[PDB]
Amino acid sequence: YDPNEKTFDKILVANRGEIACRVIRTCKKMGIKTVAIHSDVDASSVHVKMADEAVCVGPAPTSKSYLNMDAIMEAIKKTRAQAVHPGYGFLSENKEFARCLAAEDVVFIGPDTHAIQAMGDKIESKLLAKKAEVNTIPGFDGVVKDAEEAVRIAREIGYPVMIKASAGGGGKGMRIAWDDEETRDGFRLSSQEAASSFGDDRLLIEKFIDNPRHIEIQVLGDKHGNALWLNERECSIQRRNQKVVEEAPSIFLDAETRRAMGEQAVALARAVKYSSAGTVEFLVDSKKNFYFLEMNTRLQVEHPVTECITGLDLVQEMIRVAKGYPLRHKQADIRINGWAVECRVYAEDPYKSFGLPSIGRLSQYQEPLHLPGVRVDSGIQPGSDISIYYDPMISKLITYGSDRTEALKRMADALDNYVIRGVTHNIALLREVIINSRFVKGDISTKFLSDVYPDGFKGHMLTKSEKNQLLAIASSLFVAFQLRAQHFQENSRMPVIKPDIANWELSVKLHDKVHTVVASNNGSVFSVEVDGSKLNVTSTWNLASPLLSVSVDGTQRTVQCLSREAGGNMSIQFLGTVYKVNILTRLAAELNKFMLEKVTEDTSSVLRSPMPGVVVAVSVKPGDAVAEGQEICVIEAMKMQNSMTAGKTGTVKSVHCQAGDTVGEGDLLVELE
Amino acid sequence: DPSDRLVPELDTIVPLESTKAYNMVDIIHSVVDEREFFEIMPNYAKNIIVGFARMNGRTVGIVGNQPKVASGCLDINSSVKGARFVRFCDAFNIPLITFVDVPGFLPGTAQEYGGIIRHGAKLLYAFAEATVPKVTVITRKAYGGAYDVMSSKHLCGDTNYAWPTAEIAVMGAKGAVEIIFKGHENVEAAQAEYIEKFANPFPAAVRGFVDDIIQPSSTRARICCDLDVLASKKVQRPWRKHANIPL
Amino acid sequence: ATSVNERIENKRRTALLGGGQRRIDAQHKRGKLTARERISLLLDPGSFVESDMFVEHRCADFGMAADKNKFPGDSVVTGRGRINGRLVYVFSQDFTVFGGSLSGAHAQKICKIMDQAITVGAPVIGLNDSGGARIQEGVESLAGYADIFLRNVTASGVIPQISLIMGPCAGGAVYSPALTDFTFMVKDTSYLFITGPDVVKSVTNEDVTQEELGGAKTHTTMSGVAHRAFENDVDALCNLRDFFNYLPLSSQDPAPVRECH
Ligand SMILES: CCC(=O)SCCNC(=O)CCNC(=O)[C@H](O)C(C)(C)COP(=O)(O)OP(=O)(O)OC[C@H]1O[C@@H](n2cnc3c(N)ncnc32)[C@H](O)[C@@H]1OP(=O)(O)O
Ligand SMILES: Nc1ncnc2c1ncn2[C@@H]1O[C@H](COP(=O)(O)OP(=O)(O)OP(=O)(O)O)[C@@H](O)[C@H]1O
Ligand SMILES: *C(=O)CCCC[C@@H]1SC[C@@H]2NC(=O)N[C@@H]21
Ligand SMILES: [Mg+2]
Repeated sequence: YDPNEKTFDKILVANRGEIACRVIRTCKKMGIKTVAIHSDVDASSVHVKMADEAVCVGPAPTSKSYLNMDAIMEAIKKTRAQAVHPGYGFLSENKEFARCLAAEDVVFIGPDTHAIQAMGDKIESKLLAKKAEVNTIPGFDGVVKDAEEAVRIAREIGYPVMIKASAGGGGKGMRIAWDDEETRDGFRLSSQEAASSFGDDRLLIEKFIDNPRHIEIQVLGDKHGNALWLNERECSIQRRNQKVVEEAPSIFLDAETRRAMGEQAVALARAVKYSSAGTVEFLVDSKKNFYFLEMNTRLQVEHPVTECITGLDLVQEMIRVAKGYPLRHKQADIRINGWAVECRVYAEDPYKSFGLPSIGRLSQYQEPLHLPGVRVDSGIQPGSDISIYYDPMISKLITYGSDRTEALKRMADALDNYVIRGVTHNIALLREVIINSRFVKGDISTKFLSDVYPDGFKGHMLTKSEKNQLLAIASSLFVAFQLRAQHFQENSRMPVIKPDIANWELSVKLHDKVHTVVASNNGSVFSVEVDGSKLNVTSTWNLASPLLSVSVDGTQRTVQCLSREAGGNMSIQFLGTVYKVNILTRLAAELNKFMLEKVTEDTSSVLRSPMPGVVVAVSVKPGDAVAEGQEICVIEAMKMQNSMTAGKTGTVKSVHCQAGDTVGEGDLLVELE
Repeated sequence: DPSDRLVPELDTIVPLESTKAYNMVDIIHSVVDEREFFEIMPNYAKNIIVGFARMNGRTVGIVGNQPKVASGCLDINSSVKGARFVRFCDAFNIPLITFVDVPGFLPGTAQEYGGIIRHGAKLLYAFAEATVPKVTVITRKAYGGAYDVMSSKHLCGDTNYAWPTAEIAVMGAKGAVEIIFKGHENVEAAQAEYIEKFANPFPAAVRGFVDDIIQPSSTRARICCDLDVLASKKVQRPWRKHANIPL
Repeated sequence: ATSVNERIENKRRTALLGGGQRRIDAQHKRGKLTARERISLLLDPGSFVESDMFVEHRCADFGMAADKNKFPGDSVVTGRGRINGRLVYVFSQDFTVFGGSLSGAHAQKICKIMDQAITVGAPVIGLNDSGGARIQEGVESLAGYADIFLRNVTASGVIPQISLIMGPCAGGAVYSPALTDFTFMVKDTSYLFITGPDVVKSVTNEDVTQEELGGAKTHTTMSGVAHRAFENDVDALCNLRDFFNYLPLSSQDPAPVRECH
């Protein structure tokens, strides 16, 4: 962070969220004035407040604010910014935007327009990589003509065949075909999908790799012909073909394979004359054979994890390269220092297709910045809201250590000590992935969530000891609240006679099961007797702090009391999973047996909206019957589209929803009989 | 729960546009101890909110306007509910905390025929006769006589605060300009001047009608301290057997 | 030689005429009396002592500081008198000055009268004819209304409070009469509503007449806001004197006992 070196004194960040905040932080560390752009909705974001100046560039939708080139241009001209950083997404990989930027006088922190154009389509990239002597996925060069073309191509290149879209992105427009009928139907289906979404109608036929590992190589280049590979990265835990958990070093690769992959990536970058930061992605089978799969001509989302093991500031290097300085590091100066793990905290419900976008306003937000080896990259502050126009990312949590075990333990601790109240998040899935036996061992693949949770994510499955600990903690918290309720101030008119109770006898209902608990309190230590098991719980019993640390039989556990009711209902986040328990006294439990069960009528007869958003397509008319797997309707929200099925077969009595509406969470859509 | 806990989530809870509504229960939950609120009549007259909470461990009564329901306007049922709750809180030495966002009273022939005047007077009486400490915070709007009915400074209020989005005024800009500039035929500049120099809490602040203009994130810390100094409040009133509430 | 003596006479003759002879004629054509005529009818002859005759509004916005916008008394006549020999404090709102709208001076005079009445322990009678709050005043009118409301609530159960609406009362002018003990109305000339028919049409999208919305019949037969309605002003004042003969002067006094035959 040398301030003597001269660089641009005004950089405009043409992005939003955590990437904008990270770029602003790096620029501020370099003594560079920043300029922020935002929409009307994002008027009180973190990046607009932490950056000098701010320009509103349009309304809420991205197509009118962040994809609106003109507004960016008047903002740059008015602010007289010398440089512009696009981040990732939006206009970062837009060649025409780079051309217009370079037209008048503005420098662009990123690759040359020629490099983006080369690595813009998935066909020309393959031929250029083949010309660059880089291992590529076997297949047929050129665009497949029709169905018969695809079916005769499928004969030679294995039995499994992979159908891809030329202009596809974000894990979209891809399908797997096994049989010839599958190939010929998928050709037409993917052509229609590409015409509707990508508007390109060019398809690629390739070989499908079974159980592949997605390995990225980070490359840094300059305008003087120098290229470096900054080790590798493991990005295999994905849902909807989108990464959630990443690792900086690879437990699967050795020194020789890593060196070969880095050399191939550097050769490809030199062939494309890359002069910025980028990533080359590969698919590696079980036999340690790697094949090239796409090149990203921008800053990777999971870049910070490779900064921990290398000690480099990638944004600073990008800015220095854009200025014109050569690289100050050699290939021998790049080395692996420890282990780093990154998790993407999203605003989505992991119990629905491993994540479903959810809206809301953040009432409470607290990061575990004080925990050892913890870094947080977030554009989120308390009071922030999640809209349907942008990506649902809340934060990126990175933990580093001397080895994989330390990094994973720190990740678990940070996930346990991380507070989000106001929206639903995927912290349960993130914490369950990092403690999985297969993940800990290191035997993972791209199809990891699909075979570890064949029926969908269900939460942490408590063992006997874990269940006993959870019951003891819940009972101790209940008794602590009851004891706190008896501490009144002195009245001097009607003195308070505290109830002298020795043992609290409780019935605790968890899942569908009743447990008998006997609790006793001796100062700050609770002796809990759960179904014939004795446990000791020790804590300060601060009933107001969002995080509560307890010691059960010497084991330290951090729990969160999300909600509590006078009727006995409690919601406790424990080991990352939210459990709903019901605690009653023995007399109350005995008297509750006489209470009549109130009538509840769901019977899977009403289908509501699984997420809020805007309805795109509807294919159900009132009176018409449906069956299992029948597509009901499609809603687009936070960059992704979801079409739901029907469930049990029946006759649709009415269809409350209509196309083009704005349906929220828990809104009735289909009253099927 | 520390009495000086900051609440930064309230800094942007009030939308910039006056048409968009927000939930006052969110503010109430953020301000009170441990975010615990015991609501009274939660499903009846939902345009007003009353309940019991705790501040620094001391029981407090909370009355507030709900902009989600009927844009926060006052009517007969909400007036009666708030009036009786305030009377009960005053009768048993329970301090009152008010959150004000009201554009006036609900118009219509049904309200006039039902006696909206009597019930508005009920609520105004209930707030006026209270001798317990009362702390008022204006969030967005306080228009017309409703501003008086919502425990203003002039009803022997103790401490009154206004958020930067507060607007204390006689009425809306359009009605005021149409009743003042009857024939000026220069509404283009009249709107700008009126919204520039009235549509803000400055006219109330310069006259001392509000004690201070505070940041929302410091609301809780501002209230608790006040409750520390107002716990010994004593006032004297003329003797009477009982008064004549407009019941 | 000083012109202070002629200034006093000019100010008195200006205050006695209210808002001008033309506006007095306009009020008379509507079938209503002036505030001073109502006061003279209400009280025993030669018993009215007026206070704050020279008080004027102190607003200096929207051209209200001009000479033509200054009226001594400021749309309200306040004082004390006697009914059948018993002391009473009275204020009458003058509709000829800014439509009877309430300003800082108006509220100050009313508050002074109520404070003196509660100090001595005498009833308060209020003749209400006011278009609401003076918009040019701003928050000062709201503060004055709130002060009047506070004094009404404080004096509730201490001294009797009588309200007689004799004109169109709108906005915040309808809440002070509601806090009083008894409310009387004059037929076909008095109104009581919070919002006018135009706002009702704008919001609720329904057509209603001013008499239908807030007339004396509406508030005396199907609303429960008013207690009695009278034919005209003279009958209203005669019945008001008759009713005032019943009540005691203060809650510290026993029920009145008259000579019986
Ligand atoms: C705190 C609660 C509030 O904010 S109340 C705000 C006032 N609300 C209103 O709706 C306006 C009040 N005026 C009216 O409603 C009508 O004019 C009523 C009362 C029915 C008068 O009926 P009418 O017998 O025909 O007399 P008019 O229309 O000829 O009016 C005569 C003059 O009176 C004036 N006036 C009345 N109220 C105010 C007021 N609040 N502030 C200032 N001026 C007022 C009018 O300007 C009118 O002037 P002009 O002689 O017609 O030129
Ligand atoms: N030939 C293949 N064999 C097996 N899996 C494949 C193949 N091609 C693609 N995939 C799968 O698709 C995923 C996404 O591939 P790819 O990076 O080409 O897509 P994208 O939408 O362009 O990506 P990005 O979001 O990085 O721009 C891979 O991680 C892998 O799981
Ligand atoms: C939209 O407002 C947010 C864009 C989020 C970009 C994410 S991350 C990088 C991937 N590349 C892309 O185009 N979308 C994905
Ligand atoms: Mg990819």
